[PDB]
Amino acid sequence: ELQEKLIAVNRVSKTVKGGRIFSFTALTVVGDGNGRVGFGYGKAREVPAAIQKAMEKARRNMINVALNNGTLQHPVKGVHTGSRVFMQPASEGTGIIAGGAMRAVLEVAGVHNVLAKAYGSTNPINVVRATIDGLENMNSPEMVAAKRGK
Amino acid sequence: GQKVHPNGIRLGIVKPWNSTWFANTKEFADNLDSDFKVRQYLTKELAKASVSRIVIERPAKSIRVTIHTARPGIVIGKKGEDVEKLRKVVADIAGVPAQINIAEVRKPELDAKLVADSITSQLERRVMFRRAMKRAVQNAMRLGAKGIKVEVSGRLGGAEIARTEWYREGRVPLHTLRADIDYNTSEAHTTYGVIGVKVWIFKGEI
Amino acid sequence: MLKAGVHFGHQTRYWNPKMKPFIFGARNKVHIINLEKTVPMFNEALAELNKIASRKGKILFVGTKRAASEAVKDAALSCDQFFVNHRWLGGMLTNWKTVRQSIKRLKDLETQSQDGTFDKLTKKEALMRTRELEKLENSLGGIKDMGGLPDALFVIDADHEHIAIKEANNLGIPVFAIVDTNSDPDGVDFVIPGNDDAIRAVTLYLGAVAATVREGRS
RNA sequence: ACUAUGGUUUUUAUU
RNA sequence: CUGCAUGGCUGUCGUCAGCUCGUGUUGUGAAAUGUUGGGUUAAGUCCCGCAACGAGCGCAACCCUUAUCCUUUGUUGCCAG
RNA sequence: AGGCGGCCCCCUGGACGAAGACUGACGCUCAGGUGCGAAAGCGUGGGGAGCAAACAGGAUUAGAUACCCUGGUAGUCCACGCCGUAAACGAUGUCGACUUGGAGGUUGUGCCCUUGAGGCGUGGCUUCCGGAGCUAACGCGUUAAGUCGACCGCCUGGGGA
RNA sequence: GGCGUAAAGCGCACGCAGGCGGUUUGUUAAGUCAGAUGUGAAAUCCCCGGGCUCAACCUGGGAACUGCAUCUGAUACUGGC
Repeated sequence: ELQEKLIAVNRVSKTVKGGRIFSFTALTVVGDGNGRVGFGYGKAREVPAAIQKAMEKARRNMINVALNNGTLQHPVKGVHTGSRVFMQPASEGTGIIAGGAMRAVLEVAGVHNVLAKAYGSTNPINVVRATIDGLENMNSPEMVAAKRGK
Repeated sequence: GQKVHPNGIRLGIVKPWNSTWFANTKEFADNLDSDFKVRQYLTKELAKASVSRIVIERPAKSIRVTIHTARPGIVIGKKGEDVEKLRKVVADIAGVPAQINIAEVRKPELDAKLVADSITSQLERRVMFRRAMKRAVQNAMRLGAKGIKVEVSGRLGGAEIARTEWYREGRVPLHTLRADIDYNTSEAHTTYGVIGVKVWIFKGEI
Repeated sequence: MLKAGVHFGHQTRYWNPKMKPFIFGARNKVHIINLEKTVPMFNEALAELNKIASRKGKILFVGTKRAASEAVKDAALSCDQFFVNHRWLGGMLTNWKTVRQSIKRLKDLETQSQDGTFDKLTKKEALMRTRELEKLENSLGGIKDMGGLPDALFVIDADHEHIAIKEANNLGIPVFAIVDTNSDPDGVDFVIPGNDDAIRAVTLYLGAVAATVREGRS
């Protein structure tokens, strides 16, 4: 029904004077542990504001994961700039497989029986945009009157 | 911002004052020495009468005072038409005979002094304070008001870090002349660190 | 389906060659249209309008061109349907979750000249803010009573409007338009042949569509 | 109708 | 002793017209949009135009003050009739 | 390709279309090879009005080696050799192939009383526009940096090179 | 994995050796694949089990060395004719 998680936090770089700026950036995720996921980035002064702008973005989007035999319905490509992500299905009764930062997204989608490669930037705020380009590139047929599978 | 003071540099317009004292024009400079002699034993009696505001009234070679309290039963009991039990104290600490008056209070939780006392109770005790700040905002904004500032500085750790924070609600014009902003200063030292609490409430113009 | 006039014929080539949706031949430098490939479309353009009118779909009629801007107002006298005959703004539907503040300003200015502060000193100076009403009545005056978004948008020209198309088509609202052999459609969901002469576009078809809206029920 | 300089080190976020 | 600790008060531009907000829009993003653009002013002042719109603080108001003609008073002040 | 125009000339390679026809894969790309010069330079001989590396004269200036301003060599013109080279820069490799349209230029080939004191089809080439797409962005847009192929050459951090 | 630019397209064209090349019906079976024989020890990583207290050491078969040669076939596709 509902799963929530925190992935990353980083202070804004800017030397503004003299001193540095007090703006922070945050990345959070939402899902159901059954087949759905949503994500949010946010920017504000200090972490207790930046994390809430991120949560309020993550609580405004939801995408379905195409599943078969409890794993991905097919291998899929998803790209955003330097994050050139490929996601592929794994074997029965498996979960490691998943580790690193990809575990934090698969933990809210519910499916650790999924293997990924980034082929470039693993930068958390940018790789999260490439994985959802892959979830928009997931096939759900809508073809079974002519083509095989399911 | 942030030094424009609602009960300092902005107090000379549209606001009720807490002290007025009359004297010979040729000895006002001599009677100025008395302005602490009337407070030094009375300031620590105001919370013991639940007082929200005092008005010091001092006729030539005399003293009166008026105090505003929601809980007069703490200091006079029933029924409130004999003030003898307080008059006998005020006249003795002042060294002159006195005639004191007691006034009523409307919306006592819609007050910057009560909000400040409700937040200081957390920081003078080194406990969790943000619960009291959010409770004060959701108390005031649902009792009246159109915006509020509640601000804290020092010992906000996290162990030995200091920091400062507020998180505002509604709108609060601190640079407009005739805005009538209700305010209170709080400052303390626990003998282990300095703390401060700053409060401003906006209700309506003029 | 009822007229809906579609051919004269008249003019030489002003047609799109790419992209020839209705033309099939030429005679005496006049180009002729195929009306048999369009039977599935004539049985749809008003049949689907009746289907949403029978489901209380909120319908917005557009006619800013001076040949139609008054006939669409008599069409609103004979039908309780929404109409626009003045300007459009960028975000008029696609920014409604902010632009509704201008609608709430419009309704506040319709009562502002009855304020006791409006009677003071000079009549000319007292009206300076309430004069902003005549610009909101020109851009949002046609949609202030709708309380939300249209279910469909209806136009009788395929290229006179542009922002009226951008605000509906992007937002998933279907646009309905008629196409003469001097126009090419863009941003339109429902298309059929028609004419560019106001005596056919305005005088016939803008009546024939209101006869489809007055049928609901449900 | 007119000209070349500046070593090295280098401080606010809280009592 | 010391304004390279920690408060408080602080120079000058200058009453200067500027600094900002929420939800949309746009880019890979810092950033941009609006507040830019076109006339006008003392002016982010007001119209025009408009994928951005309406708003907040500053402004303008508000407050003080002056020549003239009135008005209250009528004194040890003033003297037209 | 680098490169090439005072004017007037001869010798000689090359492209392609419509109605069609013949030959019969004869078509593409290349290691090392093959071949030549813009402006200066060198050799070996001429020539000199103007301009002018170098060089001489006075200012300007702290100085002026530069500008100002008076003179001026080589060189610039000409030919046979040597030099064999750069931005030889339109920063783009040679070839084969598939895309969506507007108007003109140029060069072929058809049609319509040309009926207007004019137009429409359609190959080789081309100037401006112009719908998708490509890109870090500026750019490239059917003469693409789109989209797919054949072959060759090159490249692995700054500077040392 | 790249070569308009941040690092790389020869100054350019021609071309010997090399690399690459429309289409159909015959024909060949080199390349490709199929049915088998022979071999890749001891091992590799892995699946299941044994002689000795566990383990080495020794196992006893799987999975496997995807190649190389011979025999018997297939002929779409690529090459030869």
